[PDB]
Amino acid sequence: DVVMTQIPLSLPVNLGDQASISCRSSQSLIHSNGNTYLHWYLQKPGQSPKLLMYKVSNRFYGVPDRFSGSGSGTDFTLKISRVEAEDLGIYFCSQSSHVPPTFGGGTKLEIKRADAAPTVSIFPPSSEQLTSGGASVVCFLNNFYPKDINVKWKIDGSERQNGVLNSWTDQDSKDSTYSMSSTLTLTKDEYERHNSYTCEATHKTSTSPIVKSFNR
Amino acid sequence: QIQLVQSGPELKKPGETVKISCKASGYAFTNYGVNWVKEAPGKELKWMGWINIYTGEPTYVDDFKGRFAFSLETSASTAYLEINNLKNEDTATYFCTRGDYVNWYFDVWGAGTTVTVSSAKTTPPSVYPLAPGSAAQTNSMVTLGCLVKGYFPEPVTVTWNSGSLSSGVHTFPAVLQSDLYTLSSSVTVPSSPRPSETVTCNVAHPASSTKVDKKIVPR
Ligand SMILES: CC(=O)[C@H]1CC[C@H]2[C@@H]3CCC4=CC(=O)CC[C@]4(C)[C@H]3CC[C@]12C
Repeated sequence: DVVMTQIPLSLPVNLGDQASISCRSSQSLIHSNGNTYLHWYLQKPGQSPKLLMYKVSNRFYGVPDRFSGSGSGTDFTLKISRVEAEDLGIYFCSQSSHVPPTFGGGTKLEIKRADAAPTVSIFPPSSEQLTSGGASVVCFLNNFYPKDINVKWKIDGSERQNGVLNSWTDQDSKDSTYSMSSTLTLTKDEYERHNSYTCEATHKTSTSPIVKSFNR
Repeated sequence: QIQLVQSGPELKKPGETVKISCKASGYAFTNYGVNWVKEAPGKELKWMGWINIYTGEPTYVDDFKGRFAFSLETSASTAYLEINNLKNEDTATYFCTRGDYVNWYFDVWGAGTTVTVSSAKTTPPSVYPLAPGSAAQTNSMVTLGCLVKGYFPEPVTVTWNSGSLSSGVHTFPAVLQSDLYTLSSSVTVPSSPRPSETVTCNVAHPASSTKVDKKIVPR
């Protein structure tokens, strides 16, 4: 199969700016018939790909002046000229020069904003959680930018990874920050045998960690 | 509109047979091929096979070959995928594309059919209330949430004060502790509103016909 590879994964952009996506390939895409079948799809949220550009440089129809493309053989690049409210999504490059036509990973065209470190909240496990056995512990790391953070769950001091199931939100349309939250699960008594539970967040905007906590 | 239109989302326990239709209207079916493309949870938008209508012969990439069966009923314009004895890992969304013979692209795709393969039986959720280990005045906002846990199937709908609290709420995606799902939501309110005025998380899980209202009560 021919590997197609994209860079970046998220492309932070100022709307109204220049924006350039780049795509590259394992084998070459120039064909026996002197042709290049390098095409580009865009997948807007929870929806279906729509062909944007074909054979490196030709657009599809509808598609506007703002889109463009180039390159050869191993390396190709798309470019939007004034990126707009209507262009953000994943962006896939694929090749049809070979079999099997391979798809290429994608880069989302997200929005870039002045940063924010994550507002965090540890919450103890409840009456009923406890009355059923089992006690989930929850840390909401919230309204932050940018996407990469991560959450240690220090448990007395020694850390943990059974249980910790983490989940994340997409870019908050209203303010562009992110949010995320881990749920550590411990049985009602793996729970009732420790003091001190601490999720520890590490994110760019504090050289120090940002560690909420509570004692059992 | 010239479009490929495909069937409903489905839910199958493993070892079963699901059959996906894809109907072409508005275009000369025989003149393009219908290529099936797969979207697995954050894996590759991977290509499956192709069914060329001037012949009715299928090509397969090697992976899905044979267990996956494309078919055709041209005087109906409809294309077919059957997956027999579906594994768990046969959970994705499947798309069909009008593929072209000239410049070799895929220009009309249909909405997708999600197949969920899981053994689970429907369970209503356990909505649990999350109120704060008495942090103070953390500045001027309080944050509480609900942990609606252990449900099958998706979806649930979470809201607070019957829809009256929306700026602030952040429901996070549903993930899978062991066959069932766990979901949670957060509402940040001004510190004079909680506990002065009540905050409730309302969750309804329709595929079980249950609504749970949980009032977030101090600790
Ligand atoms: C008609 C059609 O759907 C098109 C869309 C993509 C195309 C294929 C793309 C890959 C390819 C490369 C070749 O050089 C042989 C032909 C094939 C195998 C093409 C045959 C026709 C296809 C399947």
